[PDB]
Amino acid sequence: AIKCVVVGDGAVGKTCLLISYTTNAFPGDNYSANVMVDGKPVNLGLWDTAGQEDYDRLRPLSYPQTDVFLICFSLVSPASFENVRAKWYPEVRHHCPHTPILLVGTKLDLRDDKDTIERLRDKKLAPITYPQGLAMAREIGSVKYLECSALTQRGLKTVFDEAIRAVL
Ligand SMILES: Nc1nc2c(ncn2[C@@H]2O[C@H](COP(=O)(O)OP(=O)(O)O)[C@@H](O)[C@H]2O)c(=O)[nH]1
Ligand SMILES: Nc1nc2c(ncn2[C@@H]2O[C@H](COP(=O)(O)OP(=O)(O)O)[C@@H](O)[C@H]2O)c(=O)[nH]1
Ligand SMILES: Nc1nc2c(ncn2[C@@H]2O[C@H](COP(=O)(O)OP(=O)(O)O)[C@@H](O)[C@H]2O)c(=O)[nH]1
Ligand SMILES: Nc1nc2c(ncn2[C@@H]2O[C@H](COP(=O)(O)OP(=O)(O)O)[C@@H](O)[C@H]2O)c(=O)[nH]1
Ligand SMILES: Nc1nc2c(ncn2[C@@H]2O[C@H](COP(=O)(O)OP(=O)(O)O)[C@@H](O)[C@H]2O)c(=O)[nH]1
Ligand SMILES: [Ca+2]
Ligand SMILES: [Ca+2]
Ligand SMILES: [Ca+2]
Ligand SMILES: [Ca+2]
Ligand SMILES: [Ca+2]
Ligand SMILES: [Mg+2]
Ligand SMILES: [Mg+2]
Repeated sequence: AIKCVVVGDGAVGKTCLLISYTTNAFPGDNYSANVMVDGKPVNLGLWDTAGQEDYDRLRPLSYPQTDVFLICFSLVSPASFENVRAKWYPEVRHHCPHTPILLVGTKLDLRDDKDTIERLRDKKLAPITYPQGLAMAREIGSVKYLECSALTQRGLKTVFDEAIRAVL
């Protein structure tokens, strides 16, 4: 059994990431994947979390016995990205000083969307680029930086393959 916990700001796509991986369906708790690893079936337990401020005292109770964290931010929310540094990495790493952390950029499908880009440009903002995410990942000492889209499933299998590889 491997326990994986997904953390990050509200609305970055954590729930959709988990449901899309485990069910292969995109939505309109804790979940269960089986993965083969070198011809050995392995159970992967995926724990969703509430990223909101009003869960700040309760959320860390989910952290004990975690084998790997995914810190999620949305590739089209620069604020969710800044909070990796300002909130997420400092909380998880302090509470869990040795657990591997993967950094995952979500909503990869929106990064080249014209209207998402234009709405962002209105507030002097821009989607997060791969180089930017990679730099964040190295700064916080993440095992790996990965980008994905729960919606299209691009990159999604790799996220959980790499989560398991970090553990094993
Ligand atoms: N375009 C796109 N939208 C997504 C994706 N994942 C989640 N969303 C949307 O982002 C919003 C927040 O998703 P959710 O999984 O509930 O985020 P959570 O609050 O972090 O659990 C919802 O409207 C989802 O439909 C994705 O990969 N691509
Ligand atoms: N960076 C970080 N510091 C924290 C967190 N939670 C508590 N602290 C701080 O750690 C320091 C010592 O906390 P204390 O309860 O005495 O000791 P601890 O329980 O062994 O961590 C205080 O400054 C706390 O505010 C966290 O999630 N991240
Ligand atoms: N190893 C380690 N674990 C910590 C630390 N602070 C919190 N934890 C973990 O978080 C749990 C709750 O401890 P608590 O004192 O409420 O955390 P605080 O917010 O850092 O003061 C502990 O039982 C540990 O599992 C720390 O400084 N080192
Ligand atoms: N990899 C690694 N894991 C550790 C270490 N110390 C404790 N752990 C594990 O980290 C998790 C949290 O344990 P905790 O007592 O909070 O950490 P500690 O203060 O570093 O001993 C547990 O699963 C421990 O077995 C360490 O030095 N290295
Ligand atoms: N190694 C690397 N991968 C990237 C870079 N930019 C995007 N990707 C990844 O390659 C895949 C396609 O990303 P995308 O932004 O669509 O690249 P594009 O099709 O050339 O525009 C995704 O899995 C991304 O995570 C980059 O600069 N370096
Ligand atoms: Ca502490
Ligand atoms: Ca704390
Ligand atoms: Ca330690
Ligand atoms: Ca110590
Ligand atoms: Ca200790
Ligand atoms: Mg959710
Ligand atoms: Mg301490």
